[PDB]
Amino acid sequence: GRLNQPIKV
Amino acid sequence: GSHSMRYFHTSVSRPGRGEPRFITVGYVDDTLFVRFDSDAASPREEPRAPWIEQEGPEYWDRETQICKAKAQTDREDLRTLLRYYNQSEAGSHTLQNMYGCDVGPDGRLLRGYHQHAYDGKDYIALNEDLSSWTAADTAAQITQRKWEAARVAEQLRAYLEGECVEWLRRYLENGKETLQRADPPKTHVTHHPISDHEATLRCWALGFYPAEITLTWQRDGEDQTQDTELVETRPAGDRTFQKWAAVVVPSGEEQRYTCHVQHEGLPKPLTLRWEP
Amino acid sequence: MIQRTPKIQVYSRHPAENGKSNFLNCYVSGFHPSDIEVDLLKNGERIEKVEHSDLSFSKDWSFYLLYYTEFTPTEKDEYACRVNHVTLSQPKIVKWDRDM
Repeated sequence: GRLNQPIKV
Repeated sequence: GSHSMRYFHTSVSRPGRGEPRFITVGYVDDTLFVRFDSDAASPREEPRAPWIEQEGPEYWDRETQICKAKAQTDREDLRTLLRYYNQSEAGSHTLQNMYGCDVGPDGRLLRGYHQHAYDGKDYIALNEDLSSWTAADTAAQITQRKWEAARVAEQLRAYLEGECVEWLRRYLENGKETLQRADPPKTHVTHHPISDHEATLRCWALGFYPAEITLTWQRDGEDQTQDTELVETRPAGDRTFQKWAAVVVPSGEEQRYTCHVQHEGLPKPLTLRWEP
Repeated sequence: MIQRTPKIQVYSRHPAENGKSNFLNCYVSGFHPSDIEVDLLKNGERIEKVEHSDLSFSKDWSFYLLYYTEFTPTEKDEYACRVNHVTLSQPKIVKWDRDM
């Protein structure tokens, strides 16, 4: 199951 | 033995041809188990292995939501990266990310990963400590500063040591028929005349799972690394892999050459020779 | 912009036996950027309805794809894989050889 943590460069 | 779960993501911009295409796949070891493609008619995350199909509707809804949101952040990221590299809006660019976890036989975290590449080049990677970053260049240092300010690494560490390993443990149990079965290579040597003076000996490994394998040729007991043609391990399409290694052998020297095979499905490494 | 040209292998899922149904595979790997065109050919002509895997990549970030179709090899029929990529000045044709 995936990571649910928005991460923007 | 040891196992991994990894998620791969690629967005590719296409200016003048709509929004960037986003494709993500998930693997346990060398087994594909989920996929999502934004160019599908109705993008959902979809099962690709039998042991994930039993997950209920909430799982598929949540996974699909995560994938849609990541498609959108990747599109914002591709816009940001044009600024960071002073690039025009006219060309196609690529953003890749991989993350996941390796565990040992007892299921504890061995190593976590979370890393990005832009235009095929390393961009920024979470270090093995799961707490600090390696930025490839001064653009990725801008990202590093933002991620340090927001304590991104701490959140990633919590996932990688927690949920990631727990999902992998669940999948290994639900998939124990296949994920916990190594299929050994079926091996043989073929002989292919080139001229009156020499012939190729080709050592084959077929039908094996997982993909990791070592094939080597020796002559009189000496490894022939420089003189061996070793093809990339390749998928057969039935879950298994294939590989071969070939050497050019002078006429009448065939019995001096031995092929050596190592694979986790073999209790002992194999030695083979050409059998005319 | 960096570019990496594809490796190309064309091969069958099982060892070829004339008259016995099989799968013809063209595995392209090691390439960047990801835009690529792959055809499978029978006697020089494009095979219709060939399927392919979803884009994925290796530890070094280079991409790989598998294109595949059912086929029944014979003594005389000739199969090949034709690949176009930005690194190639013309499409690259790799013939199927049942011994590779």
